[PDB]
Amino acid sequence: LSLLDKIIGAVDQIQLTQAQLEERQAEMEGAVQSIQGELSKL
Amino acid sequence: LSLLDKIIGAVDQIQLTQAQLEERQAEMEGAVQSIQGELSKL
Amino acid sequence: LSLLDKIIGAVDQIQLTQAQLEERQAEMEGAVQSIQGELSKL
Amino acid sequence: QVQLQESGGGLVQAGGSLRLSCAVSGIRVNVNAMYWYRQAPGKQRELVAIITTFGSTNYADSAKGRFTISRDNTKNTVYLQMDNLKPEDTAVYYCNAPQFTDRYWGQGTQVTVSS
Amino acid sequence: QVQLQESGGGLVQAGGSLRLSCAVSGIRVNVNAMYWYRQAPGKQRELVAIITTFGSTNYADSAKGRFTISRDNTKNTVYLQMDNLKPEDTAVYYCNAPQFTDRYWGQGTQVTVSS
Amino acid sequence: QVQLQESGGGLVQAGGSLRLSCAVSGIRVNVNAMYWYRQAPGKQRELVAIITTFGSTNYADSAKGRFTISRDNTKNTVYLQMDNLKPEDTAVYYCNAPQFTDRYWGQGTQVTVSS
Repeated sequence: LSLLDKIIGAVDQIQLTQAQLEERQAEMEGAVQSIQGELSKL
Repeated sequence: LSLLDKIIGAVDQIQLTQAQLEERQAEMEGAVQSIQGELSKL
Repeated sequence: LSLLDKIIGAVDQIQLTQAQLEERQAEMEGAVQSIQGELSKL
Repeated sequence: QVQLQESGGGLVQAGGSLRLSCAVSGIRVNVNAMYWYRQAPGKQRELVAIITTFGSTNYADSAKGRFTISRDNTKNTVYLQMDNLKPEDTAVYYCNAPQFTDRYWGQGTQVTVSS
Repeated sequence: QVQLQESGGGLVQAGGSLRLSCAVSGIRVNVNAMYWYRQAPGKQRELVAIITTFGSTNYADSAKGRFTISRDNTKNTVYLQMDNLKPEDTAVYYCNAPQFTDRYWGQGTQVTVSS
Repeated sequence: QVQLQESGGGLVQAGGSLRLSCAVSGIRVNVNAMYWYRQAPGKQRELVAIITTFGSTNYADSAKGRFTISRDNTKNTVYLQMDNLKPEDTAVYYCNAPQFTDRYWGQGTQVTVSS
């Protein structure tokens, strides 16, 4: 197991995690926008 | 195009994305704090 | 200071930052869920 | 600039298959992780599938084993194979790289699935 | 699949020490950053400690210098040494890799600290 | 520890230019991505500019082509050139690395732009 194999697997872990963190952010942005609409409606 | 060029470009993509995800988090933290203030005010 | 030392230190910075961004997300998810409960309660 | 040219959408029957393509210019798909997204009318953009620089893949739960993301490095093109399509998959589908989602979106490709 | 087998918890007196272990299969701990989490009853999962691929560490503020994360590459095992334990540390402790926290959790190891 | 020593701020007329400096110790700027932030009175900290390990740059929309981040590897120093300054740019400016923004901030450098 080379340094390059370790670097590659770290990069892969990071990219997978970034996609999951973005999806979580989008879910929460929808929830917050729904709350803002509830508190802002006439 | 070497393995190192690929690794470098992946790292660059990741760092740019991390800065954008942080900015999105700060915007949303301000929005949530504004909602909390609206629901917490006397 | 080699290209590999730079790559390693970038990866390390990125992984530390990802753990911090996740913790911030969890704190905010708790705050948003508390707001949702306040606005949803009977 | 980065160019994103999505194609391969259309009108398909439920249970049918599509293969979407995104022809990319200005970045190498064998260097960058690439994402497919979809957006149904009036709904938020949903991440659908990702392929990493070194070829690992992940899918949204809505894909549930039906979708396969791949790429051709020579054509610098990203593909999304979609099997057993359902009416709920009707949306405009977009390909992007994560560092540009704040910056530019292509026209997308319309996918309409009818029963 | 990835297997996560946590052990080393138990009942400990305040001021005591524990060393938790997570035996990992399906990924290499010397390739992947690895995290320890804890979850107290009815509370949200809290990140406790992280060790990166190249061995840098970070801790939650609640650890405040008491915890040390480490690994054995040959045993493919991640450890969390916990000194000067407090009743507030009572929780189930879990080890994971960040790319799988949306996907799978092991059974955890119960840590109970009594005065 | 990491040391961050910001300088180069001051009082400048609208349409004027500044070049901020941050002298860094304890990490290498040619190894770490480095960020410039600003904070106006009573407002949230805003990310202004980033430079990656391998020299790619990005700017907040408020920069809109006016700002240029750069570094000197020998001096281990990060720079922010700011042209066509506006009163709305009045703030304290801070340099940091992303892994330390939860941990430490320098004193910053005050930038005041008057018409």
